[PDB]
Amino acid sequence: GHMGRVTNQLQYLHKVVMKALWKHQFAWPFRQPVDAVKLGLPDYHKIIKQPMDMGTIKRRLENNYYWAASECMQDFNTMFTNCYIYNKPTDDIVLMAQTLEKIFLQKVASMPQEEQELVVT
Ligand SMILES: Cc1noc(C)c1-c1cc(C(N)=O)c2c(c1)c1ccc(C(=O)N3C[C@@H](C)O[C@@H](C)C3)cc1n2CC1CC1
Repeated sequence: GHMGRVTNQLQYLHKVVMKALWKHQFAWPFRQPVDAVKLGLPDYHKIIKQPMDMGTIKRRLENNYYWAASECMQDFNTMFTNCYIYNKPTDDIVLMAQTLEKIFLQKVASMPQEEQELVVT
């Protein structure tokens, strides 16, 4: 019971935002879902109810899964927040998320302000 589309903001999130974040030095733990068995975190899925990662976001952008840019921005917010709330403040993963979230926020500030659907053939 869901469908997506191509908007100017969603295209910006794919072509500008995801391009800057995907290739970053600190992106590698965020490129695929948190593997709690590999990491030895048996409480992860008890605490985190909505896991999210950049690989899922990228795939969703490529397959036009989102109806609006706000849904994609929520996925980014969830991914960063999951990381901060679950982990210890002294874990380096926290600083890696902080570095990427700062880039994310700056790019969102430069996004075209009004959401419009595009005709993409
Ligand atoms: C994100 C995130 N939020 O909370 C946590 C915890 C995470 C989060 C998520 C993942 C994941 N996606 O499963 C994850 C890590 C942290 C993580 C930390 C360290 C190492 C590690 O020790 N390495 C790998 C490095 C390439 O080389 C070293 C030599 C050894 C692997 C890790 N992975 C595995 C991923 C590479 C596939």
